[PDB]
Amino acid sequence: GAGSIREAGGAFGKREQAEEERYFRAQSREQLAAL
Amino acid sequence: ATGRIVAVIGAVVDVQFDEGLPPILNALEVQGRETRLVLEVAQHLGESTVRTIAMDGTEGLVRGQKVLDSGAPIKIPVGPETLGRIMNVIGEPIDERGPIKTKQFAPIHAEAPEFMEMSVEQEILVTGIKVVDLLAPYAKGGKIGLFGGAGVGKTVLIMELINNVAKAHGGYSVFAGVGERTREGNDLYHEMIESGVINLKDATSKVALVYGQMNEPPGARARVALTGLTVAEYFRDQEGQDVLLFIDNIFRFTQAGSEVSALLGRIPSAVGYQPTLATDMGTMQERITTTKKGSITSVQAIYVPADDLTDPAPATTFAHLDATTVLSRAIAELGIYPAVDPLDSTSRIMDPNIVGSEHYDVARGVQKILQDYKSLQDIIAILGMDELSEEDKLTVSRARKIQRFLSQPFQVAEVFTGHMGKLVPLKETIKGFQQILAGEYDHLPEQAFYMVGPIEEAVAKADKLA
Amino acid sequence: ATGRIVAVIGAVVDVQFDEGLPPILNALEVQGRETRLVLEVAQHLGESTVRTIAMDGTEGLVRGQKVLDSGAPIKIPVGPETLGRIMNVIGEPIDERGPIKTKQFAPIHAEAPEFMEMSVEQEILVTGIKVVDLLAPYAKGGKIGLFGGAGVGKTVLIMELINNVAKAHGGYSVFAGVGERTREGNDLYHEMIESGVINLKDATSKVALVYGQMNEPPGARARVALTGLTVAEYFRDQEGQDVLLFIDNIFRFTQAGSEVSALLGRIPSAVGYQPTLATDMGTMQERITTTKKGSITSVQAIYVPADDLTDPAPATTFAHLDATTVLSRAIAELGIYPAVDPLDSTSRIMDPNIVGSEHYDVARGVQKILQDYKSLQDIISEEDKLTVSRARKIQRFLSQPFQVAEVFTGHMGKLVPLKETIKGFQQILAGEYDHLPEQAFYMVGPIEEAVAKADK
Amino acid sequence: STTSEQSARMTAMDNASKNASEMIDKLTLTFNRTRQAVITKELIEIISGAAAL
Amino acid sequence: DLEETGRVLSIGDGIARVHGLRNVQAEEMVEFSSGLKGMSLNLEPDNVGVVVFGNDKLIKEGDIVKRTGAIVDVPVGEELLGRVVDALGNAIDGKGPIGSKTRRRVGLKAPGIIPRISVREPMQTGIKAVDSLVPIGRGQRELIIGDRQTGKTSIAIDTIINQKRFNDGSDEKKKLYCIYVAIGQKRSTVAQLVKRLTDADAMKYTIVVSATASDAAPLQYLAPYSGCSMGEYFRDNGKHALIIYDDLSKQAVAYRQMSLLLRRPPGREAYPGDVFYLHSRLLERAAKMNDAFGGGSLTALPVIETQAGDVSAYIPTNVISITDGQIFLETELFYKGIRPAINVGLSVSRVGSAAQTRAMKQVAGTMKLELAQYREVADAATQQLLSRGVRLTELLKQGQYSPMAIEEQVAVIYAGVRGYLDKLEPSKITKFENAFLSHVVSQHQALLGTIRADGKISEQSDAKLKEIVTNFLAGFE
Ligand SMILES: Nc1ncnc2c1ncn2[C@@H]1O[C@H](COP(=O)(O)OP(=O)(O)OP(=O)(O)O)[C@@H](O)[C@H]1O
Ligand SMILES: Nc1ncnc2c1ncn2[C@@H]1O[C@H](COP(=O)(O)OP(=O)(O)O)[C@@H](O)[C@H]1O
Ligand SMILES: [Mg+2]
Ligand SMILES: [Mg+2]
Repeated sequence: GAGSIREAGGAFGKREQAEEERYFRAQSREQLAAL
Repeated sequence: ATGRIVAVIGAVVDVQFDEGLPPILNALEVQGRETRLVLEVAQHLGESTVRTIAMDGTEGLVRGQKVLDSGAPIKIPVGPETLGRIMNVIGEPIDERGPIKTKQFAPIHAEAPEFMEMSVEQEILVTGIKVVDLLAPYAKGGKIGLFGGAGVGKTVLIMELINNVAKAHGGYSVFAGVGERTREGNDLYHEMIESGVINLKDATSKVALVYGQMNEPPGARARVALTGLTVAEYFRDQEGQDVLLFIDNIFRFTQAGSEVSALLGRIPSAVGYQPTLATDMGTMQERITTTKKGSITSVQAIYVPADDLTDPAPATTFAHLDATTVLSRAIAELGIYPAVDPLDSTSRIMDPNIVGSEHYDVARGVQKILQDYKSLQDIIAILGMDELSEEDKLTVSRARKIQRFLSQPFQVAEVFTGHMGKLVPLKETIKGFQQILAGEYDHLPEQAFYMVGPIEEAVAKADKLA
Repeated sequence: ATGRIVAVIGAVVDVQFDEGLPPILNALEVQGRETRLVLEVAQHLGESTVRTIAMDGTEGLVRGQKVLDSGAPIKIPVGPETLGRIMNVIGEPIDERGPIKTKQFAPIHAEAPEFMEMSVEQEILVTGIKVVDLLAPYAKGGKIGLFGGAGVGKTVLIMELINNVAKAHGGYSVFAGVGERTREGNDLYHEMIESGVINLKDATSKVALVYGQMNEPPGARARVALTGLTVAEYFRDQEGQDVLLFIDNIFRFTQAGSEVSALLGRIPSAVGYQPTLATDMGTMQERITTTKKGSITSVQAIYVPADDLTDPAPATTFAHLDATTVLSRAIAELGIYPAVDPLDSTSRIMDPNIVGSEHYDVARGVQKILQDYKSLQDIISEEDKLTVSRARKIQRFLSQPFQVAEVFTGHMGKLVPLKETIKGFQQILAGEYDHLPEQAFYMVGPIEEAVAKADK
Repeated sequence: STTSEQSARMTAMDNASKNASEMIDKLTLTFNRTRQAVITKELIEIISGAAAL
Repeated sequence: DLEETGRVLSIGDGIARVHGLRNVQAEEMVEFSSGLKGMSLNLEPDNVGVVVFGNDKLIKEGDIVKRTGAIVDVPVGEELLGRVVDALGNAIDGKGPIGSKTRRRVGLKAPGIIPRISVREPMQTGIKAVDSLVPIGRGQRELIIGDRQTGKTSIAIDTIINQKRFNDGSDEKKKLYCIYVAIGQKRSTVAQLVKRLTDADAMKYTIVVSATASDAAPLQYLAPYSGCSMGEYFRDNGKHALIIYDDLSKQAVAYRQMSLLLRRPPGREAYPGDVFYLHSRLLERAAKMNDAFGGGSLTALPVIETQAGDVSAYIPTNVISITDGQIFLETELFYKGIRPAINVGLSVSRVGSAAQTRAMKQVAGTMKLELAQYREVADAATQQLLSRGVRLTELLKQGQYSPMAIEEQVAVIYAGVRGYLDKLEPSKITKFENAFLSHVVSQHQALLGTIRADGKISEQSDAKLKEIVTNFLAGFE
């Protein structure tokens, strides 16, 4: 049950996906501007 | 045509005719019985043998006993003489008030109205119940279905609808008790007498009563809904009247079929149900309809086995209703009564062109905020209330206020709560929910909306609490 | 009467009798076989044919083979000469020590005692084990569900119960290995021989073994419990004893019944179990009771399928259990023996109207102090340390050395009376031993031994 | 402020674990019910298919 | 003679196929040569299916079956009071034969709509929680539903014992005759129950019908209907009977066994389709008759055992849809020491509230309101609600085999709801209660007598109660 929280969908898996995307769109912005 | 019994298995009787095999659906009278034992023909088995379903208990039946063919299906008296009377599945009076002296009898088996006899008008039927009026309004001449498990409030709701709609009704009304408590029938009879709706002294009664209850064998429980249908059909077709038809419980009809489907020698379907479940239900339900010769508004209570809403019987009944009120045990255990599930009850007049754009928008906003709260439930349940945004906290507060405001004290429920029953008009309901949605009561405690009528009583209760 | 085999389908055999059909549940001997093949009648099919379940393999059976009606159900030899032996479901010796020479045989199918033969009062069966007698006592004539399997000393507990009941109450024991693995059956036989419970030289054995292995057809594994129960019933009704009956496993009894019912072509009930699940369990368990002559107390190893207590087999077994003894590995890791979990073991007679107000108060105090100790362990004030100390002492004192282990640990075996148990735990609760060290209560008998050990 | 957030966080995570364990117990009961019902439904399907022969 | 006699064609699965009996009726009691009896279930063109009320071991193919000419019936009458009979009305207590001169069919139908009238008289259980919050009236069907070992049988036994105060009096319209039906219970449990009732002198008005776990499934299927006929004998003769079915889950299991052995299509949880009708036709016979039919009643207390507290299962919801309310016994409350473990928020009595005595109403309205507020709360007003709720909860606990008269319950609930216990620490409430009761029993018999005679707390009696409670609480710890 390693990805059990995001494989089940639901609020705790949809918030995890949103948090991941937020962090990495931030990092992709601060990685592209530094290119 | 005289036949003889060759087999008896529970409620199913195989009868053997030498001359004159009777058609299917005929009524046969067993000879040598104290009370009238009627068998309805269901199958021709070949070899001049028919299979039949008994309308009463089959104890004491012997192989070789004689049976007479009536020549027609079960015929019940229909007419204004059935008003204020109680009849059983085969039309006998069971109120000890003597015979029912009608001028005409109708077979309880008839074809549904044609496609060209249908009516399309969709006036709204205001009941005085906030959740029903707002989210899933009933329609005049429509089909209402109250779903719910055991002990969630189907009978309280149907008696509140009898109290609100049937009392001030213009036309007639028929109540068919199908597989329910006999003491509930006694309660309803004596309550309709003490309220003057049934008049034992003249011809002013306005309600007919048919009853085959949970003590009756499966054949009577299978045909008593048809008997009630027949009375209502007479009052619709042959008098042009606007009829109310209350059925409780319609599920029992289906259930009774199951009990005989095994004995009729049919391969079972899913959940052990008769393979003919949907066709039997449709054959019954298409007679419960409005035509252009008269209107029938039908309130049917539908039992949900083991609270399983996907059970074949309720899942098949869903497609026959114009408006559905789905009661919930989870909502009832929170203390919200009626336990109507706001995110599961629907109606076909919930269309802005029918209810007005204001009503439509208020109902849609209520459902949207309740759905948002339902989405937040998980994060609320594990991480608690503190981890929500301020907008999430605001929508949770408003959604809980709306939840409590959907509850309402019933006039028929005073006797076990003491609180007087409130009857909320439609405009008051729209206004109160509009104001809770706009944010005009974000300061009142959420327990001030619980078990009140209009929003003014909520403000008064909030004051009294402080 | 003699009939002939007309059908052989797996472990089901249809036998046709030209005259005198045998009643249902009779035993039929198939003729012309190298080893004894017994068939138990289950139905009368009509046309003088009976359907039977086989008690052994049916390979090499021929249609038309002669079969002899025995005129009774499966009869087994009962008596003291069964003590220390191993027999199978049909009463045959399987330990290679010759014939079991008893004077009387008994049918394995008998009726539960009549309503007027029941003991109208519940009473305690004293086992001499402190944790059992105190926290979850055994009713005389009741059913005890023994939870916990391997690595918690279940066999040592079984042998200690046998020995304690033989010494204190003077009653023998039966062990029905229903669905027994042959490896573990051999292991248990030799563990009992070593610990002195079984004696291959003199007539002082205390237990009679009845094995139905896993490689036997479902009928044998279904009736082996009734065979052991018949031995125990002899020891109760004819000797007037307080017999112990061990049934391991009871879930295998249920499974054998399920397989037998599925072979007979009956429609399965819920979760696949036999439609006669409750009545099978009832006609078995209602014979384990207290009569006016003696009693039978049954310790039954419980297995819960999928760890779901609402499964039909555990939920049907639990309706009959009068006590529960949970052997936990966490308690065994703490060196405490027996590994009886003191908070999870329950008893229906732990009630002031049955065990007395004093016994009940002492047991409730012990339970509360253990709960308090674990609640304090959760986080780790003034008296919280006092409860911690007293609960450590209570934990250590629940342990006890068993006689059947004397050849391993060297220590002596303690059979603590019930009064001594109540008194010791009463004194520990009332603070009479806050000066002794907590290691002075480990592996002792009465509390006098605890103070004598603290003297060292 | 520390010793106030390190204890409030401890209590919050304790309550979160308690609620999670409660939901786990409820869901385990539901799971056992559902799997028993599934086994029985499959059995009934097989039995009904075999009885039609 | 193939008209009053048959020969067993086959036996197995509890059902005997019999050839002959061309004159047998449906549901008629036939008799086998081995002394056993059976019910003619399926009449077929070539054979009769007979349900055997015993072990198949006793019937061989070719055995002769005679017919009794009587639909299945049991002996009824007052000669059964104090006797322990089996599902067929045969004595199993060894006190000789039942001297009954009346028999009654077990499969009779319930009274219709007209013979009944609404439940009005109280059925005193003697349990504070029940009599105050879940009142039961004579003619009601109240469900006792709960897990295993939660106290259901104890509630039933306390009711039976409590009826002793009325059955010794001279008022005939207040006596209650009890019937206890044991279905699939251990036989030792039923023997211990019979002794418990004999010690309380409660057997002289009790009939015990026993179909235990080692009895054939048809006997456990039939026992409720035998008991119900024994109670209908009183319901139809102007008297009042109470009947406990302990329990209907095991009767449903026995009926499912009989159905699956007859190869009938299984439904939910492999139960037959007519497992609802099984209990509905039985519990509908518990009724209150109007004065034109005698005025007698039959009160039913069906017991149901749930698994892991799931009351949304099949048989629990069936019986909830049949009866007039339920008493939820919770395991969490039983393990915490709250006994009786009644879940007062989920236990309901639909038709019994109109049967409560006036004094019990006077105190119990306030009690219900306050316990409700306590349930919703869990400042200085909410802590007062917590204190009052904890005190009332401790006041609702009760021992075993000691039911209370209604006036004593009224006095205790009075002392609780009026606020006199708000300064006592909760761990003492119980103690106080006993003490208080003892006092009111010895020094103030006249106030109890006048509250019993009036049926209400007069203002004179209210002042006496206030005086007594204040004076006792003064000189208390
Ligand atoms: N009010 C009470 N006070 C103290 N103990 C009680 C009380 N009620 C029950 N008990 C105890 O709980 C034990 C078991 O409860 P009981 O057998 O009466 O209920 P049950 O639900 O019928 O159990 P079963 O699962 O055997 O049917 C009783 O032996 C009794 O000791
Ligand atoms: N509107 C209500 N107000 C208060 N209590 C209610 C309400 N509806 C139901 N209940 C409670 O739920 C119980 C079940 O009522 P009922 O309608 O007879 O159940 P069913 O769904 O089987 O018809 C009632 O006795 C009552 O205690
Ligand atoms: Mg209803
Ligand atoms: Mg019980």
